[PDB]
Amino acid sequence: MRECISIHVGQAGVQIGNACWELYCLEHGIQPDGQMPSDKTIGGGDDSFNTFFSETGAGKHVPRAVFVDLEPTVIDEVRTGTYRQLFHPEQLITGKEDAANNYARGHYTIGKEIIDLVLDRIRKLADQCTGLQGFLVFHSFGGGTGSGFTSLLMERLSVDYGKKSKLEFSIYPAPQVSTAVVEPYNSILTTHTTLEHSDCAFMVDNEAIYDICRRNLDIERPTYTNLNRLISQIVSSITASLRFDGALNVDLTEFQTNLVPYPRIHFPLATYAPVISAEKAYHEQLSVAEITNACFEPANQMVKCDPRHGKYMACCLLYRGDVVPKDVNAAIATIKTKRSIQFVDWCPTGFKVGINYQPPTVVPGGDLAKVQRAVCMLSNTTAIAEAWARLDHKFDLMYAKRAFVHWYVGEGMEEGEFSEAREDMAALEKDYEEVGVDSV
Amino acid sequence: MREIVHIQAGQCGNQIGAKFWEVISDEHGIDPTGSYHGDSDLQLERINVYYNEATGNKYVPRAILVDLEPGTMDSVRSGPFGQIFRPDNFVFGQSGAGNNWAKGHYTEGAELVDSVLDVVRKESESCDCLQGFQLTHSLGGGTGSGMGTLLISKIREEYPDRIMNTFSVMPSPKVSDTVVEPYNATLSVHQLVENTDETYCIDNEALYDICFRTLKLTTPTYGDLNHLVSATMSGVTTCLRFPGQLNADLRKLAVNMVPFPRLHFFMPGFAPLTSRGSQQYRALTVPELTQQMFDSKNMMAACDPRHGRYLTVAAIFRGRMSMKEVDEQMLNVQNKNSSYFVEWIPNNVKTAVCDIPPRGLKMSATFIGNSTAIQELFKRISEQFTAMFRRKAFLHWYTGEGMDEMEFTEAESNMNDLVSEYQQYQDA
Amino acid sequence: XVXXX
Ligand SMILES: Nc1nc2c(ncn2[C@@H]2O[C@H](COP(=O)(O)OP(=O)(O)OP(=O)(O)O)[C@@H](O)[C@H]2O)c(=O)[nH]1
Ligand SMILES: Nc1nc2c(ncn2[C@@H]2O[C@H](COP(=O)(O)OP(=O)(O)O)[C@@H](O)[C@H]2O)c(=O)[nH]1
Ligand SMILES: [Mg+2]
Ligand SMILES: [Mg+2]
Ligand SMILES: [Mg+2]
Ligand SMILES: [Mg+2]
Repeated sequence: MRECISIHVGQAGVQIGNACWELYCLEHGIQPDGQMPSDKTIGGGDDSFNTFFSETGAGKHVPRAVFVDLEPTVIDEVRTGTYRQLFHPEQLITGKEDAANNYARGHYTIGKEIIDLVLDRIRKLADQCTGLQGFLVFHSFGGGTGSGFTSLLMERLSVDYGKKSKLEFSIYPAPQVSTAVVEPYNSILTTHTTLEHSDCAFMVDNEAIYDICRRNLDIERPTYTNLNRLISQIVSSITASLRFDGALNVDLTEFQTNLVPYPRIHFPLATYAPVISAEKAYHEQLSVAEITNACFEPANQMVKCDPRHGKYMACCLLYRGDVVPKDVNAAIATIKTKRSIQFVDWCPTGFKVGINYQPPTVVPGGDLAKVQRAVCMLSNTTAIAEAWARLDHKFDLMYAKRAFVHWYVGEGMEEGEFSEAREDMAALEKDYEEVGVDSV
Repeated sequence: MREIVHIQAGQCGNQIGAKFWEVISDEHGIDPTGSYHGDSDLQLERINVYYNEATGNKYVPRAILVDLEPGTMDSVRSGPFGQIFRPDNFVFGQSGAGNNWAKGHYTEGAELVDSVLDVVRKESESCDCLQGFQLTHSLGGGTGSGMGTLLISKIREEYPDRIMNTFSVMPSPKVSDTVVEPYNATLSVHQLVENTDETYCIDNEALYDICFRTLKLTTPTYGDLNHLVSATMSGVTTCLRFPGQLNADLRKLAVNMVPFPRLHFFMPGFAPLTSRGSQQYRALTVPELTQQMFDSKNMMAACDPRHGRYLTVAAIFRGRMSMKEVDEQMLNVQNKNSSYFVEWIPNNVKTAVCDIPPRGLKMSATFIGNSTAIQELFKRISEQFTAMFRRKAFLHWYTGEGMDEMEFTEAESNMNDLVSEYQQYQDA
Repeated sequence: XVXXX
């Protein structure tokens, strides 16, 4: 019951998907061949981990997921990788020619050739669900597949599943590892198209993750494998409430209730702690009080925004590991005193807290220290609008000269679709401004 | 006027409902399997009020357990007295209500309400003479709040001449961080003003403050909060459960406590205040039970009774004590604090004395006051409500389920009227 | 505010 289907679109989506499902397996004691010695419910189960994993007669625990890409290289590595046995081949769907960092190709030219097959395979997973909760969609803003095809799929999913929840994990572009000059274009297009089809979207700013890897883990020049392993920990925190359950556990949908005041204001800011190396973590244990404080340090934010210059509309704390109510309550009391944290006048100021006693694990050969307790804060701040602004400015500079616009028109798009998408973004920035204003 | 049908809806409802049955079962000498093993025969005189009888003379609670998710009810069924309840009287869905009044009252709950009323009907036919119903639920969630009020409205349709009683847990930011609870509560109040005869306002703000300040619990748990509710529920229904003279049935209670149809929101108090860890070796004196039971610290509603006036009061004393001395101390409060009692309702304080004391205590006192100070509670919720509604915040959760802004405005409007009505008689 | 039977 309350199953959750993950959809990994494009390189970023897939590779992040690898990190996530590897980590999930380590958290639930699932071997790379799908076998799980803990589970005595053979062939079936009602357990908490069954929301992300189905079971077979063989005793094999299979991810409720789909990997889609318009080009086989990345998914091929999955097919031949350490966790090849974990999936069924029909779950790994590849094209031949990618979208060439072109939204139009991902949404139309190439995407249309594969959209039916994907939906057919998504449908086959939905039939395994006694009560599907919704979908999780991992994708990049900048890629042609990650942007174009994702929008197409999300639109199609709204039609085929009505209003079942659709959550995004969106990789926001960063220059340190950008692959295309037109990523601003693709970003604004996918954001506009998906906006009314997404219930809640967690933006991951690569520059932020790049920064954190460099600063807190002393990684000289972070790789995708570096960023993914950190990102996975954060995704794991957010989905922990769905995959585990205890008395102090608060379901993600409860957090979602607090975090979204209006359908369009559905972009929460994530801040995770502790991100610490094994060298620093040795002989130094971080308390509930300590990690909680880190959540309000912008250095630990997942998107590069400044909540100080913005106003808060919600604050959730997703604790995991060795955390007791007593310490949490005292910890927030401190921050209520030692910070100022302004809320908009129309929202209450309480912090919705959840706790999963299941501690954070770490992937072997990983960079992160294995800590006893960790926390992820989900906040709805007006500062997130800064992310739209930086991206909208990059967009504006190129569209002013219609730079690169011809690659899009050639595939079938119109200039109207551009200005339209950009106007929605202008409205969104305006919306994020409106909510911050005081009442009369 | 004999049998009462109990119902408990949602997480909060089933938790306090279960604890309530735990307590009175012990008081009436009924064990988890349902057999009787008690000394006094006072325990079995009015046992038929809350329990049915079966083969082997086993006693089955007249209780219906309702929820939109199986969580709490699976826990109750594996709870202490879990196997006592009629297995068929478990009526649960799977979708959940997501702390949404709309889901509970209009969509997810409407899909389940008919099945519940089938169990209500079956129990009501077993009755030789039905008084009415008592519901236990929170107003802050979705199931108990939304579906609960729906069941009331539907039950009133099949049993309009019966009495509708409720133990309604009012929300407080001191206990829950869910932002939409003020919406749920305001919507529910509107329903309760219209369709209940008696409502015990159990305020989580009070229960927390009591646990933290008086009982000195730095990290109060739901079990701590419920120990208070359980104690209150036992006391408030004592006059119903054992042989007595005053407020011996729900209608008589309503006639004594409710001077006006809408003003039926009672302020419960209790003494001595107790925690599951507290020792309570020293029984209190009758004067002590009295001074405390009227003390704001002991009120379960988090209202200052000195800010309003008592329209009516019911006081229940339990345990072996000087019934003589009870009258003197009761008459003492009235004559000492005569200003806080309305003059246009002579002798508005009535008292009963039951000999059997509550579990673990030798002397206990329970308070039921229809104070006009209860408005402070509704005023609190009203402010939390408007803070959000003026900006139409979080309404999409509700409009998505089919509701409209107008229905909020009307609920807000009606509860503002209630506050003013409580104020009209406070200056009389 | 964290508050379990
Ligand atoms: N964090 C993270 N970001 C990635 C990863 N792979 C690609 N990206 C980001 O994704 C953006 C490019 O989009 P991709 O996902 O690579 O492209 P795609 O989805 O395969 O679409 P096309 O190749 O154009 O058909 C760049 O800005 C990268 O920084 C990854 O493994 N981890
Ligand atoms: N006293 C008490 N209050 C509770 C309990 N459970 C939930 N609540 C309160 O009820 C509100 C949430 O409603 P809940 O019963 O959980 O939702 P429902 O299942 O849809 O009815 C919050 O304001 C909580 O403080 C409980 O066991 N005891
Ligand atoms: Mg690619
Ligand atoms: Mg199983
Ligand atoms: Mg709940
Ligand atoms: Mg349904």
